[PDB]
Amino acid sequence: AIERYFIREAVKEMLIDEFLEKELRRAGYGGLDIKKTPLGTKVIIFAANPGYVIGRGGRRIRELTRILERQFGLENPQIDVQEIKNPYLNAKVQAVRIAQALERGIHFRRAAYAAMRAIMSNGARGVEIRISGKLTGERAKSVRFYQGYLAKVGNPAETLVSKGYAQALLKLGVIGVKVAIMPPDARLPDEIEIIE
Amino acid sequence: GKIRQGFIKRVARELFNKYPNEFTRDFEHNKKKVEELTNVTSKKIRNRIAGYITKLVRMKEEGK
Amino acid sequence: QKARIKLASTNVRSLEEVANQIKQIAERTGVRMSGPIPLPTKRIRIVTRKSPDGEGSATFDRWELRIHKRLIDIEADERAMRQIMRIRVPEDVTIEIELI
Amino acid sequence: AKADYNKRKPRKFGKGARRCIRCGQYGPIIRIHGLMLCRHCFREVAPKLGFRKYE
RNA sequence: UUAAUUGGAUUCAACGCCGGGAACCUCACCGGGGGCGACGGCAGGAUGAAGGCCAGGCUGAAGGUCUUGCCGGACGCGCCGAGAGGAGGUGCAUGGCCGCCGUCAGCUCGUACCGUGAGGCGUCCACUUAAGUGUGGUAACGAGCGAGACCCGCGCCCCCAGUUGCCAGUCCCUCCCGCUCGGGAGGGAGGCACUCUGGGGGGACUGCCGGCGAUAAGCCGGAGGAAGGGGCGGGCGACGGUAGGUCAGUAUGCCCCGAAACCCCCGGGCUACACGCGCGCUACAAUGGGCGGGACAAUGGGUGCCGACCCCGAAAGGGGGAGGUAAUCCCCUAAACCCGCCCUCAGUUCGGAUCGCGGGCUGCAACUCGCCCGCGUGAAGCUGGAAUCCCUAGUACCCGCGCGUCAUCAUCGCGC
RNA sequence: GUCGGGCUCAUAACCCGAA
Ligand SMILES: [Mg+2]
Ligand SMILES: [Mg+2]
Ligand SMILES: [Mg+2]
Ligand SMILES: [Mg+2]
Ligand SMILES: [Mg+2]
Ligand SMILES: [Mg+2]
Ligand SMILES: [Mg+2]
Ligand SMILES: [Mg+2]
Ligand SMILES: [Mg+2]
Ligand SMILES: [Mg+2]
Ligand SMILES: [Mg+2]
Ligand SMILES: [Mg+2]
Ligand SMILES: [Mg+2]
Ligand SMILES: [Mg+2]
Ligand SMILES: [Mg+2]
Ligand SMILES: [Mg+2]
Ligand SMILES: [Mg+2]
Ligand SMILES: [Mg+2]
Ligand SMILES: [Mg+2]
Ligand SMILES: [Mg+2]
Ligand SMILES: [Mg+2]
Ligand SMILES: [Mg+2]
Ligand SMILES: [Mg+2]
Ligand SMILES: [Mg+2]
Ligand SMILES: [Zn+2]
Repeated sequence: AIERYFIREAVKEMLIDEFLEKELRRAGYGGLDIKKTPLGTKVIIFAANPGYVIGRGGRRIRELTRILERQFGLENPQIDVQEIKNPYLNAKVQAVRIAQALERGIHFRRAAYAAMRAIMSNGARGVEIRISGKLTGERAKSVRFYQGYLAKVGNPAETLVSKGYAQALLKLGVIGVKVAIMPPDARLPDEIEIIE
Repeated sequence: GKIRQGFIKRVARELFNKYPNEFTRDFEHNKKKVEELTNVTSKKIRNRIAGYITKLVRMKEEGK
Repeated sequence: QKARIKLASTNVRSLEEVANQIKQIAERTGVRMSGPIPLPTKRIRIVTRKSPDGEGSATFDRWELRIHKRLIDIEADERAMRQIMRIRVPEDVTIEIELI
Repeated sequence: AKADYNKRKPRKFGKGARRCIRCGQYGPIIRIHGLMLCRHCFREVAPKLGFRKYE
């Protein structure tokens, strides 16, 4: 029946998104979108360095089209590569960037403060970052960085805040990175104004 | 406990001062006035604000 | 000589938009169109245990997916059928047209 | 033929005929409406599929 | 106890928990049998490496090995590195998730001020609140996260909409009754009234009245009202701690195995049984048991499927098969309850454990170790010591039903 | 005195049943 049709579409998109998440980690992957046309399927991919996805004049778009058509269930795909709309308001991108900075060898506090500075300058109401794992020794710990306005409990926190998570694999083990960001156009229920 | 909320009181005090000759001791009239003079979107919040404005009008008119 | 149009979506606004556009097309021409009939909403509820292990008090999540539906009847006239056949619904909407 | 002794028998029923499409686990598989996902995996991807916790 | 009876969890917060209802699989345990080393290089190899077979032995069964002799053409585990894979160790090396403290009212910040300093102040006092919820006073004045606001559903009213849902009034046709003045039942035309479905809107604000408190914050009692004082039921759990649980869901460091601790196949085991314990089911009967007759649901689910309707059979079941990708067809004419008759306080016409014989279904397989039906058989139990659990209204008690798991199997979980 | 169960985070004391 009809319910089975909607579930099949959702699962395939989730599998494709996860495969692209891991595959395009160096390109600053920032989501995808799929549109259905009478000739086939238009697949739009978002990234920071589209040259990496293109991969030195093709030889990689062909591979990805073959993967999409064979392994996954798209018929006659066509991949376009675009640019991220508001990268500093996307928690997932920032979590991946902080994780890569940690993998390079920067100290965790400096990386966290740099990311917060960029996010706040780019027009966000608030940001919260948490970093957990074996930071400075064999006994694990968690550290939290914060500034601005950020709702945490209730329906507004669910529908307004952008959330992201990433793992950073260092020589001693993994380090978890969590990011939350609230946009400039977010308005809480208790913020009323008088119509002048 | 029916303790009035802070932001309701703040906005009702702001509305009352700006238009002293706009709110009466009628709940329906004040409800329509709150509807026209703000961007409040919740029906519950509008009613709370209108009720507090009614109490303010009768408290100041009585002279406290 | 009548066509039956079936619509379904997870979003109420888009569904409403498509139905209103078809209604405007049926208004723009001399043709009777039975109003969009709302069929009962399909609900998919799944209940799961929250913990990965089996220690501690048992607690549960109740996840829900809602699929809304509409039904529209119109008389198959080509001057009116061309306008409706060229409409593009958003990708999150299923549309099916049949002739009865 | 030696590779014959590595190969699995293709069952059609039992716990061995169903694996999670995300992590490969046997066992607690949610079969509702054609999903094939473990209880563990369904919890963390349910929002991406469009499910919500209304109550 | 055993060849093995695989492992985790032990006060609340372990013990129908790990969605753990395991015949194979699952599987990690036990007995036995086979297979696997990308890439670098050593002996080697067309005078053919590695790999593959008709027949018959060994064998539980096997070109696995062997015998009998055929095949094919290029890499090379007889060797050293190296690697794949690992439900192997470590939750006291970690990430993520979850339980508890606790939906408790807490945790903090900027500047000022106090103390040599650790620190203090705000965050204290009175009254008030479900609430660090508020109103006044104050070396504090202000602010953030949590509370509340917010989101989903239930109960009343209006507008729009009329199919696959509804049938009151109206017209025709057919058949019944007390023979038709009157009363019923189908079918068709027709309609959207009513029920219902689902988009939008209204409605409740301590707003009105009288008291207490201060004339503040609020509290107590009345009207009107579908609804009255978070209206009712849910989702959402702050800074942290608990070396709480989980590497046996997935991710991951180190250590190990690496011709076996990796990968497959067959048969066993997780279902053992002097005994201690948790949570339940069925009873100990009349506030009942049996036999015939009569009533009224809701949630959900269906193409690897739900199956009306006809035929066959005493039953379980068997042979055909309309419609259904579903407001259309099906699961689907619930039980507790009501009427009449037998039994009359008894280990019984209470109870139905245990066992014999026979008939079925699913499955590759029913002994170990599955579920159903007919006849027979007829254990303990006659109300429960010391202790101890749940629940404040459509709640508790009592009664059945749907879905998950699922080829078959529900004394369970989640819902009606 | 023996054995078993209660109570306690647990042991002793204490309570109950039995041979
Ligand atoms: Mg709240
Ligand atoms: Mg055990
Ligand atoms: Mg079983
Ligand atoms: Mg087994
Ligand atoms: Mg721990
Ligand atoms: Mg505390
Ligand atoms: Mg000083
Ligand atoms: Mg203090
Ligand atoms: Mg405090
Ligand atoms: Mg003090
Ligand atoms: Mg507060
Ligand atoms: Mg409430
Ligand atoms: Mg521990
Ligand atoms: Mg413990
Ligand atoms: Mg067991
Ligand atoms: Mg009997
Ligand atoms: Mg009867
Ligand atoms: Mg007897
Ligand atoms: Mg027999
Ligand atoms: Mg048997
Ligand atoms: Mg006796
Ligand atoms: Mg008796
Ligand atoms: Mg169970
Ligand atoms: Mg003792
Ligand atoms: Zn899984």
